[PDB]
Parts: sequence; structure tokens; C-alpha cells
Amino acid sequence: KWYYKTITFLPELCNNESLAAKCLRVLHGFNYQYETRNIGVSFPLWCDATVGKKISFVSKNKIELDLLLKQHYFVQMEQLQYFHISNTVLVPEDCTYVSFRRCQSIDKLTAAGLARKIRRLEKRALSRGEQFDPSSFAQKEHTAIAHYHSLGESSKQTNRNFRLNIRMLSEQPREGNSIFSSYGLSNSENSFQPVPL
Amino acid sequence: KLPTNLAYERSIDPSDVCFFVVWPDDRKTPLTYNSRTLLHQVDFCHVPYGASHIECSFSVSFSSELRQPYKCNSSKVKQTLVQLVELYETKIGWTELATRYLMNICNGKWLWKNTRKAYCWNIVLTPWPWNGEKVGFEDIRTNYTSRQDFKNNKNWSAIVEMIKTAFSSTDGLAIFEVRATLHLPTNAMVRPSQVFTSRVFQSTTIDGERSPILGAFKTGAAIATIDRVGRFGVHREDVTCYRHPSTGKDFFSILQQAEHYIEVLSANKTPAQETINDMHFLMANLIKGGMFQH
Amino acid sequence: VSGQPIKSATAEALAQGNPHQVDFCHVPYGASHIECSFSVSFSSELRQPY
Amino acid sequence: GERSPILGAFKTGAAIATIDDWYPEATEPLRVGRFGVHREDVTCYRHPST
RNA sequence: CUUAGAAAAGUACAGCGCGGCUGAAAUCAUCAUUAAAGCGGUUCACUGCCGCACAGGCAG
Repeated sequence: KWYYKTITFLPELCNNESLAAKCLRVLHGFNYQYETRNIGVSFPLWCDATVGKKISFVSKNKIELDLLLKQHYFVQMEQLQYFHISNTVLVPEDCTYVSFRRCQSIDKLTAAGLARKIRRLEKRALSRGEQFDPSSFAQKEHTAIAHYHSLGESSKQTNRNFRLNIRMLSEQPREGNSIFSSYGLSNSENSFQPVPL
Repeated sequence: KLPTNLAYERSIDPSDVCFFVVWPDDRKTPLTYNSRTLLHQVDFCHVPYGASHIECSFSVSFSSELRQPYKCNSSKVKQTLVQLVELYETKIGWTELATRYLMNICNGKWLWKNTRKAYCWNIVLTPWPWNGEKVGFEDIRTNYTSRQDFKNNKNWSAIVEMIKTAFSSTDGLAIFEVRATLHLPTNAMVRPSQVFTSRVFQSTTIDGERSPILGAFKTGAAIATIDRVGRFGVHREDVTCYRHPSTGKDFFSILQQAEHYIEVLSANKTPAQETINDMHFLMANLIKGGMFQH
Repeated sequence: VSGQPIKSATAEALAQGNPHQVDFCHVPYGASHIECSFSVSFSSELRQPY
Repeated sequence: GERSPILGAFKTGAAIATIDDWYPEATEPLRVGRFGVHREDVTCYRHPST
């Protein structure tokens, strides 16, 4: 059975985008330093102009989640009056299930991503065929996209600041796998596991 | 002193700058930009992958429309200004203004920030009337970086001469057609003019498709940046304006000394520190044109 | 008017930007030459007053 | 179906009628009018006092 | 501390018949809106993988 604990960004003068990015960073770190990927991440509240003031971690295993929220970052921010932590609350039956899927489409929709796509096609052209001309490919005159937050991230193996984005959408209230990617994302390559508010 | 009606017409007439993309086959296609909107409009313009070099072309035409005022309520100030122009031309000459206006054409100042991270960019122009080969400048970044570097060109004296004749003789006219070649890095940012209203560019349809553009007025500002020449020394980035009316070196506080300047230009050798610079500013404002009604 | 500078004309006020809206007409890129045509007629209506 | 800039009919008439160079101290032609009005200079020649 | 002190106007009702505004017209000559203009990303959305994909998915 799912269990969750929540934390609220107490200061009013703060970028909750940056705070959520740091939270996802420590979450990913724990998901590697340890092999488990049980715990997902959910935002109880979401606004079209900014991510919510609270972030709630949802996991099928209680012990793993509690051990995760004992990480050094959380402890050293707790006594600084910048974080407020809830111990644990069982998932209510009245909660709703939505998925915070990460969107890889924007990384290709952007201009440098389009250039990367064309370069990848050029490299994959080693599969024998007539040499294509880049002049044929062109960018769309107009592009319309739904609301997203694009929290932000920095790679550790190499100094590349790739920015991750998540789009919220409702899904079927049942999925028993309880698996996620390196970060809680509800867009795991295997399946799009929902998370509760 | 200022008559109720006094208007001048611009002598320098820049045109729009149209960007072209050159492919390795040397075929040219108009540059295009993407527009992104959220459900606020943000516009992105980058060099497509595989493009050889961006090409920008525009035409600037000089004319002798500063000889006499376009409109003039009173005849006295009309002949005053005409005599002032004649005396300045005869005593100081158009060489300084011509060189300052021509350097911005040749050094790529009109490209604004588009030349920031380009490896090398060339400026080649075909003047009119002309009787030989096109004037060509190669690798402005390293070769032509100073007045001496420009003057050491093969025919720098010839091109600057036709501007002097155009400014001096009535009906005289010189037309240039500039063509820049920018070897920008792969998928480098191109910064065109943004329309008055977020980031949204000015666009004109070329060959059936929209293209980013640099406004004609915006290019004129870069060509006329010789001091930007204006009634007051207005600075765009830092809000404060130099040549404030309190400083006594604006256009009007200088224009109203026309009789004194006429006396000075004809009596003895003018000082190169104060009077010559004031004369340069006055004629630079006259070339720009405008209305000096009140 | 015919006097000292207005006191309120500080550095910022005289250097602010005042927008304008004009109609811009120019020859399109890639054209060859502009062509203009009209018709004028000469008549003998000056012989007798209207 | 496309709006296009034009030169007014009265304006082109004002152009081909700029033949008047018979005023007392004439230098350049003017538009033929009952009071020989100059436009580049505001004042008008051929005043009734003349 | 009021020309103070007090007071139910109410019952019925058919305006009806008929009608030709018609003749005529010229609004009407002339006209120059013209001059002059920077709206500005310093970094920020990168680089790999799969798939034949101007398809759509992966990770750091």
C-alpha cells in the first residue's frame, strides 16, 4: 500500500522551480547510490504559472521512503526553518491519480534539438542510401504547446545543464508495478505509472 | 530665431536588410525563423544546420538634400542656413563626415550584434555611378579595424570622393549596394529587429516565405552613429542623454549661434577643438533632417 | 516658446522613447523595376466659360 | 483585391501643371495658381499687392 | 402645545355610421498632406541512444 510524506517551502521569497529541481536531484541521487526505484514524486498542488509550494514523495515501501527523507540535504535544511516535514500519512481513498509525465518532445522541438535531429539523421545515413540534403528539412513556422514548468537540472558526469520538463495529465487510478525511472516521472520507459496528490 | 515652419529632408536613405542563407551548393534561400507560443509569443531565429554562410544585403543612397531647407516660413533663416552650409563646405570640407558615414557602412556596424561570434565577415559593395570593379573588404575582424586600415585600401579615396561630390553638388547622388557574408558557427543565433508592441521579430515576405529583417530606421541609426546623431545626445542603453539643454551643446543652442558661426568660419582659422566639432554636429543633424519649428 | 528650457525636461524625460505608427512601402527583394501608369487627356473646354 | 499605394489624381495634375515661371523674380517653375503660391517656401509670390 | 379637540360620498352606463392628395423638375464648376525616428535574450533548452522515418519513444 502506498505511503507518502510531504514538505512545504516555507519562505515566501523562493523559486519553487529551483526547490523542486533540487528535490528531484537528491531523489535521483538516492535512486542510484541505492538500487531501489520504488519512490515516486508528486506535487499535491499545481498551477499553470508555477509548480506548487509543496512536493509529496509517494512510495510503495514505507522504510525506503523514510530512509530517503533522512538524506543529508533534507536534515540540514530542516533546522534552517526553510522546510516543514510531515511524518507519514496513509494514502486516502478520496485522492486522485494523475501522471507527471516528462516530455522529450520539447528537446527536439527547440532549434538546437532540431539541429541535433538532423545531425543524427546524417550520422545514421551510414545505412546505405542516397545522400540527403539538409536544405530540404526546415523548421515549422508556428509551434503551439501546452503549459509546462521545465524545472531544470545539471548533469554530473559531464558539465551539461539539461533542463527536464514535466506535463501533468490524469490517468487510470490503478497500476500495481510501482516502478519509476531515475527520477519520479510517471513516464517510465516501461509504463506511465500514476502517482497520487 | 526658429521660424514657425522649418523642415529638412534626410540625405542618407538606408533600406531594409534581408538575410539570405547560402548552402554548400551555393544556392541561396531566404532565412526563416520559428515562433513559439504557450497555452505570450517568443521568436527564435538560428542558422540551419549545414548552412555555409549567412548573406545580408541592403542599399544606401546619399543625396544633396541638405543644401536648402525643405520648408521655411521666413526667407532670412533660409539664406542663413544655405550660406552656413556653403561656408562649412568651402572651409572645412566633407571629408570627415563622409569618412565617418562610410566606415560604418564598410566595418559592419549595421549588423549590430550579429557579428559578435562570427569567425570572419566580409563587406563588398558596388557603388553607383561606378566605372570599375566592385569595392571589396575581406576579413573586417582582423584586417580593417581602423581609419588607416580603411584608407590603405586600393580605392578608398575614390569611393569616399563620390560621397563628397554627392553632398556638394546639387542633384548629386551616390548609391551603394552592400552585401555582407557572415561565416557564423553551426546553429548560431541571428538577432534581427524586434517589432514594437516578448520577443517578436519584424518580417517581410521574400520568395513567398516570411524572413527576419533589420528595420530601415534601425540600420540608419548604425550608419549615422558618428558622435547616435540627434537633437540631444540620447543614449539608448543608459537612459541619460548627453548634450542636455543645460550643457549648452544641444542642436538648438548650437543652431541659434548661426550668425556667430558664420562670422567665425569666414574671419580666421577656426579652432579644431570647439567650433569645428560644433560645425560637425550641426551638419550631422542637418543631414538627418527633421523639424525645428519651435 | 522663445525662452529658457522647461524645468521638468530632465535627462530621462528628453531621452525616453515616443512610439509612432507609419505606413512603410518598399520595393520587394528580387523584383526588377517598378512600373507606373496613368492617363491624361487634353480638351478644348477653355474656349467658352462654364 | 490587393490595396496598392497611388498618386492622387489632383496631385498628378499639380505636377504636369508646374509650368509657371513668369513671376517677377522667377527662378523655378510653380504650380499654376491664381496667387502663384510657393510650397518649399511658405510665402507666395504674385500677391495682389504686386 | 398645531382655525386645537372628530369625521367612510357611494350605487348603474355601447359613441356609432361614409370617404382617391394630385400635377412638374439638371445641383453645377477648381484642389499637393508634407517633413524625422534601434523596442532590447550577455549564460539559460546541451549531448548521446533506438527506430527507415521531416513518425514516435529512451536516458545523462
